[PDB]
Amino acid sequence: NFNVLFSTVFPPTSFGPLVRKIFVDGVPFVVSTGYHFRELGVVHNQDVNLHSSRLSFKELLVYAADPAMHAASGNLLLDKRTTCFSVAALTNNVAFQTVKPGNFNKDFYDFAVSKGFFKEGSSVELKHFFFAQDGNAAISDYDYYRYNLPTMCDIRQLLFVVEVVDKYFDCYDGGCINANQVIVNNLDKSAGFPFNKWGKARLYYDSMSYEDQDALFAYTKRNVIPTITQMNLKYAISAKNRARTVAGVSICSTMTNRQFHQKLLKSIAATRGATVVIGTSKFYGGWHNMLKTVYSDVENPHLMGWDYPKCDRAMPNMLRIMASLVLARKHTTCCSLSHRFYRLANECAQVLSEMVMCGGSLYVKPGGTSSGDATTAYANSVFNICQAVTANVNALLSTDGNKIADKYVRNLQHRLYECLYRNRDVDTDFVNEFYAYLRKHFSMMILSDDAVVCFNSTYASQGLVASIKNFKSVLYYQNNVFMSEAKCWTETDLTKGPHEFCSQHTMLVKQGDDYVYLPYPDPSRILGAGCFVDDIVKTDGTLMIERFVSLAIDAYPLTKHPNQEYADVFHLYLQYIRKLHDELTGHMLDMYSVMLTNDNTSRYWEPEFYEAMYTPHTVL
Amino acid sequence: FSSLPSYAAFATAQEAYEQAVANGDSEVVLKKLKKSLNVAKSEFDRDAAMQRKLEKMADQAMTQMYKQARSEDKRAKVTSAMQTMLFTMLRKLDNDALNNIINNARDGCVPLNIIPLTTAAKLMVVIPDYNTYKNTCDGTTFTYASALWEIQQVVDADSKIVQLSEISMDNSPNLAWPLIVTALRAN
Amino acid sequence: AVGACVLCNSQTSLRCGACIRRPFLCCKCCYDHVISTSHKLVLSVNPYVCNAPGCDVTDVTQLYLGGMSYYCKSHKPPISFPLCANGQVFGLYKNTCVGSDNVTDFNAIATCDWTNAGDYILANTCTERLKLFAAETLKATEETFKLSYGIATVREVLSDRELHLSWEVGKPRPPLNRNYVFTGYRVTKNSKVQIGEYTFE
Amino acid sequence: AVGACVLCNSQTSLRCGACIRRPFLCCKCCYDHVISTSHKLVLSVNPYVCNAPGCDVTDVTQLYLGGMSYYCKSHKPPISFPLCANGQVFGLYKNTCVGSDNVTDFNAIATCDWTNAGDYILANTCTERLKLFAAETLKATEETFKLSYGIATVREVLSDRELHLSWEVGKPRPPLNRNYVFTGYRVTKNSKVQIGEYTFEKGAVVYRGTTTYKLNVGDYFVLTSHTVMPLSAPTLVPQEHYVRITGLYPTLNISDEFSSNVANYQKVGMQKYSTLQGPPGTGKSHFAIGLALYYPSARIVYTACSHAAVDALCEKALKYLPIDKCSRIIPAVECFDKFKVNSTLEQYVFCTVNALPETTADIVVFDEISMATNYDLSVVNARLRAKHYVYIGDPAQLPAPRTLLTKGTLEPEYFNSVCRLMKTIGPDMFLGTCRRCPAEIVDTVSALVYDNKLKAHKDKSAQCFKMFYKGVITHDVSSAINRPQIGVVREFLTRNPAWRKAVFISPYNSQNAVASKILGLPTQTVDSSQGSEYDYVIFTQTTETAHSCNVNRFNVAITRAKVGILCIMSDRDLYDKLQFTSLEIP
RNA sequence: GCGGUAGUAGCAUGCUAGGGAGCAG
RNA sequence: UGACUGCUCCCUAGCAUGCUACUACCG
Ligand SMILES: [Zn+2]
Ligand SMILES: [Zn+2]
Ligand SMILES: [Zn+2]
Ligand SMILES: [Zn+2]
Ligand SMILES: [Zn+2]
Ligand SMILES: [Zn+2]
Ligand SMILES: [Zn+2]
Repeated sequence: NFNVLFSTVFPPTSFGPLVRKIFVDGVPFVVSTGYHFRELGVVHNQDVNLHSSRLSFKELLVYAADPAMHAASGNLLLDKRTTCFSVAALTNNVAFQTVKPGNFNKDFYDFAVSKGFFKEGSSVELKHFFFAQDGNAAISDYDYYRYNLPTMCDIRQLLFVVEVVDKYFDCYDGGCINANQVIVNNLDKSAGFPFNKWGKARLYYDSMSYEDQDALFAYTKRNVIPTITQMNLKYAISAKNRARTVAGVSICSTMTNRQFHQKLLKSIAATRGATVVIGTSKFYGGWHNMLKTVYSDVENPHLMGWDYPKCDRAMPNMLRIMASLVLARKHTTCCSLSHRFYRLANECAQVLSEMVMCGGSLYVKPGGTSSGDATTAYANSVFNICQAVTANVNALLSTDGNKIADKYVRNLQHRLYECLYRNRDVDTDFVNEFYAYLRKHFSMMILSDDAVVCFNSTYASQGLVASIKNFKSVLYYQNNVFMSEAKCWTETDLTKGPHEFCSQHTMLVKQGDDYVYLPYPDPSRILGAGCFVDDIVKTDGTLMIERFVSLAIDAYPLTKHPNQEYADVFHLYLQYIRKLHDELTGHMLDMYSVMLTNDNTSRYWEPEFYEAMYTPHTVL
Repeated sequence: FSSLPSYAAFATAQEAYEQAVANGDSEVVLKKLKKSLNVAKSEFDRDAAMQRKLEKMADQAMTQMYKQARSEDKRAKVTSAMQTMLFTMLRKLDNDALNNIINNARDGCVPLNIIPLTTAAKLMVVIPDYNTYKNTCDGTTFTYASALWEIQQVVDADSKIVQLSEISMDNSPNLAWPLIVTALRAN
Repeated sequence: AVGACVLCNSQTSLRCGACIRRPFLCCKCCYDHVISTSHKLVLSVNPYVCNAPGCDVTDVTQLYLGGMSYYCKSHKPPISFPLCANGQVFGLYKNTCVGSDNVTDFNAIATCDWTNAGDYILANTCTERLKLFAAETLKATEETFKLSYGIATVREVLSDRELHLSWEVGKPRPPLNRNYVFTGYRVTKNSKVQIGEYTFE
Repeated sequence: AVGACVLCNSQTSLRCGACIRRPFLCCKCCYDHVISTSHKLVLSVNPYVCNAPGCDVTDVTQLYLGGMSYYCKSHKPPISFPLCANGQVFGLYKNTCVGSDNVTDFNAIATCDWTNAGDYILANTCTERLKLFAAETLKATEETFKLSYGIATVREVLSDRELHLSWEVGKPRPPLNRNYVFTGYRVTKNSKVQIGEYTFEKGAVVYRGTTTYKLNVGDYFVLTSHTVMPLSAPTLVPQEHYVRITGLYPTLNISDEFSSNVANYQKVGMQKYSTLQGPPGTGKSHFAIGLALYYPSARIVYTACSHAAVDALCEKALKYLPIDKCSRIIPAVECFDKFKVNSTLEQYVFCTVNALPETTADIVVFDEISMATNYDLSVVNARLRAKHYVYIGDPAQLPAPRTLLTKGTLEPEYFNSVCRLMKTIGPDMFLGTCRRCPAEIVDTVSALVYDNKLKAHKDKSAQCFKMFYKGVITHDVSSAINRPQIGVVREFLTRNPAWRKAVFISPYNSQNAVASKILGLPTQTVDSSQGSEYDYVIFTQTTETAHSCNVNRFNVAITRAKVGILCIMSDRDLYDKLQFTSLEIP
């Protein structure tokens, strides 16, 4: 906290990797043997050898991921398009990347029009398209890191909020695992910066044996390895016309972050009935179970949801450090005290402030999160819980204590002030008491910066529980953003669920004998997915009929909506599926002579196959 | 599947038993036929099953070892490629200015952000518009980072040569404006 | 992919693996192409070959169509039906095929080295499209037997119209007049560079 | 892990584990080699050893395959499968083998521990890849033998031409002269530091090296054993006499360096190789120099076998050929750096086979064939792939330092493949012109091996002397001494005034060191001392045993001196063959 | 007379592996 | 040029378990 304030005086060219000259068989290299953080000060590597013989495979991998050689063997660059610090240009040309439009499925559009759709004055219309971008879009989108400013925190209050958050994250287990227990899916994805010139992640997960991976992972508990992050543009459907960009982290960072965090990440995504709902599905009655869990037994229930403007471009560094420290608290037996600090330093040097490669040039990332590391959603959930806790603390500590009728709450406020500003060490009994109070009067359900809260209403009116205004104030003074209350909702009737959670609305329908909650999407999104595609994937439905089956699975609960076009969407999808099947069979029987059969294929255009996906009895 | 060790015995016993049956002998020879053929087929059963299990096991082993060999070959070639890339990028370090600024350090360590700033030979500037251009690289030589640079070439967003005589205020709206200026360190 | 075999009037996706122009032959037509001569390899939308890693079978007469793939004889998962069976080869248009009465058109003129007079004799005893196949195969054989001789080059130069010339490794030299234009290319280090048009007599 | 087997050239994945060089063996070849020989270890992509925990068996005929690992009789699962069966080991490409019948000779090559003459007989009597494998394993065993020696513990130095140096405990004194190079590396605190390329004189330690270092503490003198790389090219390429002179350009004029050099070119321009069959000082030097300017537009390579024999390699090249046309290749030991190092484009490169800048040519010259093995021929054929080349050297010279053989001497037919290639079918070239030499060597080596194709060019005044003295031999250490040399040098310089400035051939280098300590004569090496001979030399007794005197060590020693060649009859020499003047000692 | 065992065929259930596709943060 | 997670549908291959069936051996 003090280093953050003091680092704003010193010049910005004295931060980052520290390099020196080493000799390998009489030839000189330039490698990084330390780091200078704005928050953590000066860090020196522990195992550095100047004179050495011919190097091995993992040394080649480490030296090929360091930005030192790439920056030192490049040209100077002065870029006036952005205000962020610039390092070097790797080539003699600047690359401009564009985004192409979508492909039009005319047959589906004609079929939909021939059934009374897209008429004037209708309540269902297309507002999801593929937007195109011009040459200078990647740099324009990268220039949004100017909203990240150095922020000092109230340390005596953060040191209590972190205890409450750790109480929230208490029902799991974690630790370190060996290289043979790591689970990777889709090994056919990109590998990072230097490495995408020779293969995908399969090449590097096959060429490296198990003890090589173990030695590489054990190397990062005594040294710091800075890497390079590549920025890519997305090609997907959306409702707004701004460019979207994701970050591609290097393989040397992901390979070790998996071994560090995967056990805890898998343990979190396997628990039901907790605050974090990552891993729970919405089919087979999952949505109803989540909604019933979040309602708990609150006394005067209302519902509330909020929004984070520029969530990843504006999150201060201190909260990211806090999230990493909270996640790394499960290593009390497998790791020492220096190993944990060096792991934290490696994480900070790789995914918090490092060189990014936009276009064909190297830039310096000021701060924030790089969406695309191995621990994105869980860290976002920790950050969301931290913000909710500090909002509750600020709401309770800023109330006239002479007007609180209940004496228990008055004593709680007195003890809260004493534990914040008059106590130096942790007091577990009051932490447990405050955690119980929060869980009784303020219930949460969190999924990576999306949240729904069921709170006591009279307590919030009297000021003993956080409100929207408290969230606005906390965001203003701790996140450097303004949160307009036009993107937040409030629901005073519990028979209708949250107004929006994970882009889905909620309706209470009668199925069987009882009443359950079902989610339904926006009809415009489903129709836009039907009509606008990437080529070959559609514009010929017979080649892929399984797209429309999934799209009709997503659009089933629209048949219980009081509005009439909403069910017509599902019926139109069923008729299109039947038409595509008939087209395929006849269109194949005609020129060729192969005769097709309709055995157990009619199930796809009858509603009973889709009705079974929302009825509790987990058949897969 | 036809020349198994027990096949000869099984077939010979079957042929002899069926010849005895075709001889129309008493029921005792028929009972002996049935017992002998039953035990013969029973003993042929495992000899026909175990061999088929073993062949599939051997085939799986062969496939796994082949894929291991392919993985090793790929590892060797990627190692060669990485070594070549490193030794190729080594040859542009300008080993006199770099040595001159390394020796001035009190322990050999220097920040990475000041190596291109003090040892690079070429500079690239990207200019949004003309107002920014006339404040940064006006003329033929300009000063930046406490050094003197002289212009060598100017191209546009389409990578076509542009002469400085036509970068003016009147002619500004006729150029693909993300201009890139290349200069060399003077003296 | 989908071309046309016309003597049997059969759209096809098959083609002979080892032949002149990758010619197109229907199921029965590829069959009597592969039994009247020796052409034991075919090409379809995908090539027929065992798909287990490390396996190698050029022949098609013993491959099987397995689990959305092809497997073989020496390395045999035989839960399938054979590819080559019942007077036909497996592919599309396996039902709408006719066959050929004159079995040895390809077996006669596509099986010799395309230099005897019999080639042209049969080409004139053909139809319009059959003789089109003939003419295209004559152009193909012209080029494919022209690409079997040397490349002239001047390494030290002399006065124009009187130079020195070394040629190639072991290959023979074609006829001598200006029939063959010596219009090659120049190499600086990896690329091709403006040379012009020449002729050596 | 995948390649061709040394006999069938078929694809395999099996490596024999009981052969020091780990050759690639075919599956049928693997079975034949493992059955008829106690070579019971086979390596694959994974080793063929029992993986049962706590177990240790390294056979191949004993293991059973089960599950995914390999198991033995004591741990075979119910689902087991023997690896060694059907006379064919289990490995990749098992169905695409052909086998071979040349397994007995391959077994003999593998099993031969290199003891007797038959070792080299069968080394030179086999097919090509077996020749390559035999040469590789011969150099491997000799380098292992010489690395099985101690480290020279040194902590101080007296002065120049003096040294105190100690070997290890249980290790004997290594061989003496530069034939076994002494190149060591000391340590200061953390790594190794340079010492110098040296050689020792006696046991007083004079320095016959070419540098002087601040030698004292922590010094480690060692005969550096080097890892041997595998061969690529065969020992020789079969020649075919051309009709076109491709690339070769006989100039309009005649660069008349030598007269018969025109015929030289005439028959070396068509066949894929040749050889300069040169008696000492008989055009063995500058015929290539004449070829340099008669064929000036031809890429010409020059090489030898040792860094010592570069005299004629380097002198006349700069002396008469143009300055720029020459080029120098030297690792950086101490040798002639007269031409330009670090230059890839040139037409006349002069070096040794130690290290060259990888390129191909069309003309090469290669010196010192007598002490050249098939390994050196293969490496020069691999590094340089030319159109024609000449191997300078003569069978009437010394063998390579093949200290491995002790029973039978290695004769001309056993030098290398080429050295008998020109012995059976005849030499590519045969000269008969001695540049500067009386007819003593003419008579001697023409009656012995030259077959009298060269005759008297300079007159025979019979000033050379050979006496009736015999001598007495005594062994002490791996070098011996001679009392009828300690007394005999004086007894032979008693009154004859002509051989006081003669050169001392050294069958025993320690004896030459003692002679230098007592009376004083220059030390003259035997093997690597051709062309360094002066005008006047003494052939001394120095030995009677089978160390040096059967035929081919004195064929060049008789040519060291020109007029006054004192070659006394020492032992069972060629006494009753010629006429020689004699003076009887008092 | 009943049970056990050994192969063979059809059917059902849950995992692992491979491929194609959909949604969400 | 194509990031990190979560859930779901379809197709094929293998393994394990269970149900039924057909022969044969044994008591
Ligand atoms: Zn740990
Ligand atoms: Zn054909
Ligand atoms: Zn046909
Ligand atoms: Zn196969
Ligand atoms: Zn062996
Ligand atoms: Zn073999
Ligand atoms: Zn064992």
